[PDB]
Amino acid sequence: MNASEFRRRGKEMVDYVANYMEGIEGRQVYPDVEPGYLRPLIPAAAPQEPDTFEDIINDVEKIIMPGVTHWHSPYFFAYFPTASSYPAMLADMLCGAIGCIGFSWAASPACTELETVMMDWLGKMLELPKAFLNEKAGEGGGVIQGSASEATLVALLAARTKVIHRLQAASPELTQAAIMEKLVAYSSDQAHSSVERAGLIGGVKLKAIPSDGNFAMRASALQEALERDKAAGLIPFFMVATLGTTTCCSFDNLLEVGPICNKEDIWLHVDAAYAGSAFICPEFRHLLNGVEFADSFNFNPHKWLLVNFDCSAMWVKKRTDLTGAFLITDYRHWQIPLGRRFRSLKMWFVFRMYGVKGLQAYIRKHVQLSHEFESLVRQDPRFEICVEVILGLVCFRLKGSNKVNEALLQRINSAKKIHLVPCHLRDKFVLRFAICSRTVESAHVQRAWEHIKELAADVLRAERE
Amino acid sequence: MNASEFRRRGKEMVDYVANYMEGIEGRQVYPDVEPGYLRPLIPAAAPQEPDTFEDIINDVEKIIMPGVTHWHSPYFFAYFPTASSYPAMLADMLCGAIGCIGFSWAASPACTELETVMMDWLGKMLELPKAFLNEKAGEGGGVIQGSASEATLVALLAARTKVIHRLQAASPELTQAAIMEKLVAYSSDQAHSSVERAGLIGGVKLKAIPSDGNFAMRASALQEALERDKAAGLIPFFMVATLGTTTCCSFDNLLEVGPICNKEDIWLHVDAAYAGSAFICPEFRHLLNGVEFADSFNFNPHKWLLVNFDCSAMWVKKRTDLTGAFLITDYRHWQIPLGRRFRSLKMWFVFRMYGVKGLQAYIRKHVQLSHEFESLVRQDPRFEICVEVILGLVCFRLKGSNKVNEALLQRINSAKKIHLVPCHLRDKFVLRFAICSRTVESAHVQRAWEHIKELAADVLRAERE
Ligand SMILES: *Cc1c(COP(=O)(O)O)cnc(C)c1O
Ligand SMILES: *Cc1c(COP(=O)(O)O)cnc(C)c1O
Repeated sequence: MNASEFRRRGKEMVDYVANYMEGIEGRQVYPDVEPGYLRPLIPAAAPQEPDTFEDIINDVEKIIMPGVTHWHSPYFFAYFPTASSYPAMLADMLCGAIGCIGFSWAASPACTELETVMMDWLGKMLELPKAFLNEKAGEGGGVIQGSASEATLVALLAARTKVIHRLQAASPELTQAAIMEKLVAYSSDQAHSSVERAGLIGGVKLKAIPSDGNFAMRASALQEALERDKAAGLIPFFMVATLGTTTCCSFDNLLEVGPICNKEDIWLHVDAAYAGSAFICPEFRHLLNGVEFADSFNFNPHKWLLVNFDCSAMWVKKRTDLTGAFLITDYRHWQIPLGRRFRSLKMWFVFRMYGVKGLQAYIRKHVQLSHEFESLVRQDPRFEICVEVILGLVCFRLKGSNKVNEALLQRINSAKKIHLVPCHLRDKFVLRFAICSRTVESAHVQRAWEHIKELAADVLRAERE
Repeated sequence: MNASEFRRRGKEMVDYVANYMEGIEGRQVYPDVEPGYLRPLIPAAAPQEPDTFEDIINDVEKIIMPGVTHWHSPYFFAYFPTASSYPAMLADMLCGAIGCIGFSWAASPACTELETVMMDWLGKMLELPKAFLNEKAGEGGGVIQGSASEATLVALLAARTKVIHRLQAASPELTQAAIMEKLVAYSSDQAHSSVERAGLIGGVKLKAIPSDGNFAMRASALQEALERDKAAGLIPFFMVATLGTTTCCSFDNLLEVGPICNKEDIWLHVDAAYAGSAFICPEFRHLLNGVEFADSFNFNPHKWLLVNFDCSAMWVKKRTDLTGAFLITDYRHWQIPLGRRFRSLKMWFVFRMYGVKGLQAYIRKHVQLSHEFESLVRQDPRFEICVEVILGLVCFRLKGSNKVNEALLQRINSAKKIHLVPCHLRDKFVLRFAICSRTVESAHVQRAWEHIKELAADVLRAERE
């Protein structure tokens, strides 16, 4: 394929993408296929001679789309939003066209320099402490990571290297392994599974801090764990505090946990993968208070800031600590892989084509829609809200047994009109309602609640009986 | 931005991308900017109100392009090729449009099922042993990784988990840490830096095996290292054998190293990140002989098989060993991150729009151009070829001191007409000539050699004098 043919097919793909987005409300949000549906529908071997673009696009509609879960359907209310905007799509096309692998400054200077400036743009939009920004010769700085899960692993590896060096400085005869079986990392009992995966990769123990009634990490529970583990010979070295937990969008108390981590010499990493995008709005910035005590901070523009995956933004106070784990000219020692693509183009395009006010309006509309769903639930005494509604998530359930709530969820996902997922809060089975699609409106939320209300009546009938 | 506006701007971006590719030979391949050039040229903060698409695209030409190293210029001869094809670009546009995060089967069934079938397509194109393919209920299988560096880390973590479990089964009182300071991994002295990074992340020792006269790992050097380290109390557990080393495109001997790794219970990972694409051609498949002894095999379609980054293909013999490190319905335990995008669409589009024969012709043209450059060097007795030319890489130098070769390289990269990078073979400073661009032709290679020949005369003058 040459560029002349790409001129034709590329514009045809633009129309196909726009057609799919304009009719996405006509798609069943969750598929009806079963595992293994795809292999019988395509050949067992690659074609020796080429297929036509018409044949391929037909297969996308006939064979791929039936097995697609439409994350950007307005009726997708599962997990958390993922980003989809046309400015990011346009930058992605340019990113693949330039096609550089910026493992070094020389590999493409703009690939590294634009990223550093965009991380300062974003840091200033969130009003981060100046110690996190790279501008003005500061020792801190920011990098794009592939994911928040990778960002958490990177912070743990930097913390592990730092504590090993400190411990061996105090005791030069101490081996890295003898240190290894004493290190312990901490996170909330509401922490994302990325923390457990990072502890396993890094080869250190991980313990969960019990959350309070609001599912937040507090000073008293942390001090109680430190007292026990330090007496047992464990060495606390790393902490993941979460702002906007995956379970119920709760918030660990940084003003309490921060000073404790500092005095204990515990590397404090803040996981705000979903909630972080809201901190560009002044009415939510107070939820970030205490980040000045953190050693690293991370959130996902590819969740709630319209920058298509992959784009996770991570800042650190000391870049030298980051480079220990394997003005800013190179990002090799900031990430797990060595290669990387021109991902900052997506941030640049999104920030410029929306503006700060356009992004703020997008956040506030989603939070407003969240409170609209919460208001509907609060009008039905058969239901209860389990956690305070702050951002684009509502955790609710039928009053009574978990069995009746497991049955309501099964009916919802069986009808395949809307899609949501549950969680477990202590021993309580809880349903989640997450505002996800960029194009979701009040009408979609209202229809979703009517569907939930109807199915709950059928479920409540079947259990009394 | 709505879909109607994307219809206009998306087609405008298609024309901009096609224009850039059609005029890429008019671009200076390596930039003249210095580190820090970008920040003074764009504002210090994001715009509050949106900018226009016209303003942004103008900034791409005025401000971004001067700091771009054009990897797809025909005169880019550095490192190794990276993939850029229009079928992959078209699939990338669709990938971002579907916009699913396939961390689970339910997150989008097609995102996982197409990947498994495409890895069987690719495995059959390389004529891998059936134990690596997923088709027909085999215990093996393949996954797309973000990079070969990440693929090497994943194999090391699986090997580490497996040997820890085996050692603790034989000695139940043995701690994971006591095992940790005895584990040792191996690689060639020509190994990519990804291996050293994986050893540091995994927390294990890494030793280099001395290469032979052809810079290949051999049985005798491996047996000598095993004899020394086993006597010292180290426990060999992981080996990275390289097919197509980054330094000189040498090949470790799998027929010798494979059986040794098997009998020593050493997990054998084969790193063929660049060379692997050539193994779809029958005349090169013999270079892969011995992969039947490997526990995991990896190569990069995003290097030499026209599938735009990111796309690294990894196969394993036992998926259960892979899932230990944190029919095929989930890929969470095959990779470092949890989230992932619909990357298999790029493989599907490239394989179908080119066909196996189209990809074979692309490989053979590059190798033919490599031998054309080698032939020119072999006509000049002032130069020498240091390693046998097999694929798209030629390692050459002026006969004499390293200083005269360091000077020739500095003149080449200072003239900014072509771009290449050097290596070190033992104590010898060596220049690399890599066939990279998809659109490179004989005329480009011939002009590059004339440039090198001219600058070598100037350099040889300045040193005798
Ligand atoms: C989504 C989420 C993650 C996962 O991040 P990815 O970028 O998908 O790896 C981690 N932590 C929290 C709190 C999240 O919401
Ligand atoms: C390029 C290369 C790598 C690097 O792989 P990435 O996908 O860039 O991480 C590793 N090993 C070899 C042999 C390579 O050629």
